[PDB]
Amino acid sequence: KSWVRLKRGIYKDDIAQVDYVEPSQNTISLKMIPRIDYDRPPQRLFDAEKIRSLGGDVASDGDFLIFEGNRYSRKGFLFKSFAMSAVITEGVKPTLSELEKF
RNA sequence: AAGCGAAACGCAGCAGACCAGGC
DNA sequence: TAGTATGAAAGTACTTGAGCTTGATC
DNA sequence: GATCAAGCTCAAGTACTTAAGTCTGGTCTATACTA
Ligand SMILES: [Mg+2]
Repeated sequence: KSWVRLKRGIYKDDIAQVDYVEPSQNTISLKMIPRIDYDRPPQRLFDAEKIRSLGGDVASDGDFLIFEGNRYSRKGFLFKSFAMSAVITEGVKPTLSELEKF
């Protein structure tokens, strides 16, 4: 239940909460705040209803949702697997605002 | 002197080059 | 992909090596 | 009587600045990386 930051992609230098750690040592499940415009980027809370209304590449499974290139989001935050080497697990130290967000 | 129906409402800048021209 | 990252200037003032006076020595 | 050394004087460099006044108009201005 540590915190990491992605290296590539738009989520670069963004705090992510390690939700589940896969024993395979290949990818780890991470909770991010989506930096998306909803197919219409500052961090903002996920709007499943908004993305459903906008349509496009979207799959609705209640609280779970898949959109825009297999991007997964459980509840209102992206819940996606990311490579072990694509994130930094040492020297993150999130602030109180980050703790409140996650 | 006269006399009629007696609520709420005046923006904003790059900057820095280089050229031509003016007395 | 999607985004971060890589040939027609001249002047003075100051420092340097060469030559030379007076010294301390011989 | 002579010498070499210290150090003062001179002509050869180097380091550094400065180069009229104001005004108008016009164009033009990064993309490599490497994931
Ligand atoms: Mg004139």
